[PDB]
Amino acid sequence: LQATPPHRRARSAAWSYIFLPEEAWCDLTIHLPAAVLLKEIHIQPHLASLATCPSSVSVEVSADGVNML
Amino acid sequence: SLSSEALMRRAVSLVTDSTSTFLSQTTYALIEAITEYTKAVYTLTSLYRQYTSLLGKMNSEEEDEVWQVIIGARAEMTSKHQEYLKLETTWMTAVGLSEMAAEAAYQTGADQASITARNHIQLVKLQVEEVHQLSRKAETKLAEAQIEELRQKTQEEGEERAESEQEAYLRED
Amino acid sequence: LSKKASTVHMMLQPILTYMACGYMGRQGSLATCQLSEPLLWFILRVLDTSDALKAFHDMGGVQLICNNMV
Amino acid sequence: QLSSVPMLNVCFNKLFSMLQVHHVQLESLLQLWLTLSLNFLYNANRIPV
Repeated sequence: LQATPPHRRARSAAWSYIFLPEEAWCDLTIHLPAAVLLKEIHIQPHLASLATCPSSVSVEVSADGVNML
Repeated sequence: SLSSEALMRRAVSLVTDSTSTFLSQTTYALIEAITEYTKAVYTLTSLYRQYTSLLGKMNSEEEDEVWQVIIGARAEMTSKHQEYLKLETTWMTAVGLSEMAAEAAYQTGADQASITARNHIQLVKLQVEEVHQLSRKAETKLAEAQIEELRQKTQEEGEERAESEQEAYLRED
Repeated sequence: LSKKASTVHMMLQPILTYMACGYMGRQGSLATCQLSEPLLWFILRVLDTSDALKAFHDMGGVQLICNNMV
Repeated sequence: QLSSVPMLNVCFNKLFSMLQVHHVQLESLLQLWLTLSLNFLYNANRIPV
């Protein structure tokens, strides 16, 4: 969430998730202090090891922050 | 130019040992701060245990003073938490630096330097995560002591609240 | 379509029919057709000539657009 | 004193009856009915109001 991204050649991904052998999806819930007019979502994969970039991303949005759709 | 590339390799060796010095220093400062945090954690844990022993009116002239001391302990522990977390941010900064330095080493063929740096990083990270394990045990034990403090407070004050309702019913009703 | 239309009425009637209905041809007091800059730009090009403007007027177009604005 | 449920039932039935003639948008109608009838976390066992 930090506004300042790490250097593009950083050898370690800022965040990493180890998948269980039966897990296909990991989830990250961002709660905001108040509702905003969301227009874009930017996700920066670890450029040094692009093999760990997710194959696909499913975006759910909750106007009330409780019932994701 | 083999001489040029060799001087380059030794320069990267210098970067690697200066980054290992900084990483060691940041690890030592981090370990110290983690240790003092853990100290305040175990202190606050014991203080909560004492306060739990002082729950109820049994010694208000003690309960309120252990409470104040607990406030000071909370403040110390939390300020040290933030401090050692900034320190750990700097530590991860140093780890990233030393890794990028190993990256430059491998690039210049200072493989010996690269491996030395990598093994230094592993040693440092293991020792850090050992003091981190101690800190996480201390935090778990503080959490458990606080949980038991909350149980005992909610039980004793709940019974006292029921008694207060009954005592209000003893009169005029 | 406008360039090849046999008569200006042929082109205007679909436009006027669209302007006379709401979403998916619905009717209703407050239902009005969706306009857009490309569609509005096109309508203006359709209404570029005096003959087209005369025809647009003759088919209740002016009252239609004025009624729609209100 | 009076409940709004009968009135809401009437209103949404009218709205649903308006779906076919394209007087009500399906997405927004469903969103609104779900939002208003969930009483706030969605759950498959909730009986709509």
